[PDB]
Amino acid sequence: PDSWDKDVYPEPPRRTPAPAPQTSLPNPVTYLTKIFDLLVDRPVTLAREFIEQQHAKNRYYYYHREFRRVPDITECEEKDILCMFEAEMQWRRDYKVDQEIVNIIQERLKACQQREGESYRQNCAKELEQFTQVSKAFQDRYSDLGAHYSARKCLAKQKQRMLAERKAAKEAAAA
Amino acid sequence: WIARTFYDGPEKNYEKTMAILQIEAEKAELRLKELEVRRLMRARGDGPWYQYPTIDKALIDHSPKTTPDN
Ligand SMILES: CCCCCCCCCCCCCCCCC[C@@H](O)O[C@H](CO[C@H](O)CCCCCCCCCCCCCCC)COP(=O)(O)OCC[N+](C)(C)C
Repeated sequence: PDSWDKDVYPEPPRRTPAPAPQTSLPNPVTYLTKIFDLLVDRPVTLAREFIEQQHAKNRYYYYHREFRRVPDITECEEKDILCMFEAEMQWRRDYKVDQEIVNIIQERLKACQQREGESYRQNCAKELEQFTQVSKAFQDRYSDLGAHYSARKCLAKQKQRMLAERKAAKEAAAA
Repeated sequence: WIARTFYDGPEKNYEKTMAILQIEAEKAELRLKELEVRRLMRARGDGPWYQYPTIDKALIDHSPKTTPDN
């Protein structure tokens, strides 16, 4: 259905076998699903048609809010509170967007595991690597800030990691 | 409907917070400055504050005093 994007939530082509009855004995599943269609699917569809046409008589819209970019905490003077406030709010919005990205990848992983059946260990390695990469990045960004986290603490953690990386690289080059 | 009748937009709270933060930051820096100024005036005595009285020189009598050497 058009309600969601097929790229953000991909699905395989969903190949389905065809019924190949080896006997002439009547199965109960087809007859029972036919009476289910007749007794449930048809009135539900009629009610939905009525509701959808009532909705179509009254069509109105809502919009996704757009937020522009503001200078971040790295461009803010040591005590300038206005830019610090703007940067903190921007950082919090980015933090929530990152949480939602991790959620999307986790949903992909769960759907793959359920879909692949007994072959999930081999056929869901791509989603496992995607989640590994995204989880590593998210943990690097936000893992140990604790309650009372802030953009300044995140920047300090990144700076500490960058000093460690630069020292290691200089050691490796000079080793 | 609830948003339209009971609440306002985000810009209102955002900019009110900005104004409040400005007021509080200036108050904090003024408090630090005033403490330092008070310390300097009490130590050095050259300011308008902590001015302790000394004898008024208009009380001194400048006249011959029955003895030449004051
Ligand atoms: C199907 C319905 C689903 C929704 C149900 C809604 C239920 C409504 C009742 C619950 C209300 C929750 C409390 C809200 C209190 C604060 C609301 C307040 O902010 O609104 C003020 C108005 O207050 C309301 O008049 C209060 C209504 C109180 C009554 C609630 C319903 C129950 C009343 C029961 C009375 C019974 C009396 C005895 C009868 C026999 C005006 O706000 P204002 O600062 O301008 O806002 C500026 C932004 N503007 C300009 C966009 C608005």
